[PDB]
Amino acid sequence: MIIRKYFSGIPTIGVLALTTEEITLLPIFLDKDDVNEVSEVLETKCLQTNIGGSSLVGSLSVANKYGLLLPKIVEDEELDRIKNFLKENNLDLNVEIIKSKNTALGNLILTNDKGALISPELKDFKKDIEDSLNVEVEIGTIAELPTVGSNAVVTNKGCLTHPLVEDDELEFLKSLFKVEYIGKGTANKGTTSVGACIIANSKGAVVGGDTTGPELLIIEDALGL
Repeated sequence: MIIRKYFSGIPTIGVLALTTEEITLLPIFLDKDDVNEVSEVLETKCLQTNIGGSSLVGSLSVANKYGLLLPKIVEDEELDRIKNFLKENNLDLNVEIIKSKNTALGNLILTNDKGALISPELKDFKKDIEDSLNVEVEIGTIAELPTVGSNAVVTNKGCLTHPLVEDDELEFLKSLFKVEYIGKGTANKGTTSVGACIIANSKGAVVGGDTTGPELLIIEDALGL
């Protein structure tokens, strides 16, 4: 259920990609073998696209079963490409441009299909985020850091956080995301921003290639994989 990958040599999987239970967004530079390997382990429909001209799809965007959030820099051709892919797959999402000055939506938001956590920097966008993602949204941090999407991985089944999350915050996250599995750890040989290193859903995960055996064990347990 879990594979280790580099994307054209880059171990920071979560900056470059995002997934839901149904779709995965990937950088255009990946070859077809890498795309097929990701599609098989996550059991998703994969779209290769830029966002804002960029391959940093996981840092710039967020999605769940209900909604897809894009930054204000998304380009018309990119929006067209994404909506065409959704239409082709009969996927009806709330596609929403979050017009924040900070365009790193994927770094600032952490969501599954049951709850979402957002950086306090995005407080004035809370209603837009709630209406698109169609889940309970709360404002907060992870291990004192406002880049909650960079510092945790969440799926419908489990959640992995930054290693310095305290038990009271772990209980809050477990409740917010309505998951039965949760844990804390590193990826890519000690990186604490585990959301930058891993994409996952309830069916599988892609973890950055430098992730060690002990780390993989903790990731498996935290995500229920």
